[PDB]
Amino acid sequence: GSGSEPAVCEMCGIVGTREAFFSKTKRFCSVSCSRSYSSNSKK
Ligand SMILES: [Zn+2]
Repeated sequence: GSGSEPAVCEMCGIVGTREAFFSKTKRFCSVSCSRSYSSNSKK
């Protein structure tokens, strides 16, 4: 977590830089992907 760590989306797969991905969790490119992976799946 310094320069621009990559955060891959478990839902869509899209990968980006922490400062570009959802700061909330960072695991998903969007909050929807969070409520979706949670309300539609489990890990
Ligand atoms: Zn996504």
